[PDB]
Amino acid sequence: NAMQGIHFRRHYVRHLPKEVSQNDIIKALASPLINDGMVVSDFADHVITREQNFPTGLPVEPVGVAIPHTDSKYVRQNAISVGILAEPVNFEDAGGEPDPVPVRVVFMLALGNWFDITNVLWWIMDVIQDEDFMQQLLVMNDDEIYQSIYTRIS
Amino acid sequence: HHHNAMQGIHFRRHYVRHLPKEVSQNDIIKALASPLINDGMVVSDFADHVITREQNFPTGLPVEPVGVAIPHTDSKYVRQNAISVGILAEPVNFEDAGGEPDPVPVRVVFMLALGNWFDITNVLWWIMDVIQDEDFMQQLLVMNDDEIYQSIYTRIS
Repeated sequence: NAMQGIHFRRHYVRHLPKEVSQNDIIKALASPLINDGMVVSDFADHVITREQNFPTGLPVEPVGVAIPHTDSKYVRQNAISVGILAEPVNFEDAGGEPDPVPVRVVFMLALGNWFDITNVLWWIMDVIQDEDFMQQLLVMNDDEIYQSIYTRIS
Repeated sequence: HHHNAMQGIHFRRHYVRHLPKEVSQNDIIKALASPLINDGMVVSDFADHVITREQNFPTGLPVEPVGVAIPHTDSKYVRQNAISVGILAEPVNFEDAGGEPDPVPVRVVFMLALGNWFDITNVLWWIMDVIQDEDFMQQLLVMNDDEIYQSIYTRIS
């Protein structure tokens, strides 16, 4: 059960300011995982290179989400890093639709085994479809978000 | 210039079938792998690998009222992207991908063959949309094979 084994720590949650670009976001959210040795040193650029060709924007209402990740060979330990954006930043639609997704919540995934992605996505679906959960993520502070996701993971 | 795996995926008419009541989880995986193996879309031992994955990383999804499974294995075992669909006569238990103790009573199986794991997000996003569409899913349990191919084919595009 990937969710039960995923590492999710207090310093894996952060709010990013309104200036951030998509690459800024990905880099900022990789930072904790890199420092914790969960992923390779250059993880952010592999996630960035993947995003531009295979985007990970999920058009969910009212709060758009993205789930950027890369190949399992770049992951040492399973983990999730969460960013809350001050203003929406467009990620391309994962479904191939032409209109961008105005993303406010980023779930960066670091999975050491691709057979785990099904458990993890299934779980992300449950969450991002929870309108009150997702809305509260836009008002909570880093502490509250950690406790809320941490509880949700179980 | 939008990469979109559902657009490219090969879903042919003989990649839809009903199965008889007597089938086991493994019979199902073999029955669904066959046409893909026959078409050279996957390696000859593709079914073995899907079975091996299922044992430790189950692919049952507890959607209601119609349970589903999405059996698949590593990209390295796939030559051409495809989906192979099975409609079961009676439910067959698959273990819950989410890890709950209760098995999923599956009636529809969507075998996935993806040559690049970066495409699984697009495909699973599509699948989650379909299997949570309660009326679409009820129709698959009454439609014939031609109708099902038609229905899923339209839905893919």
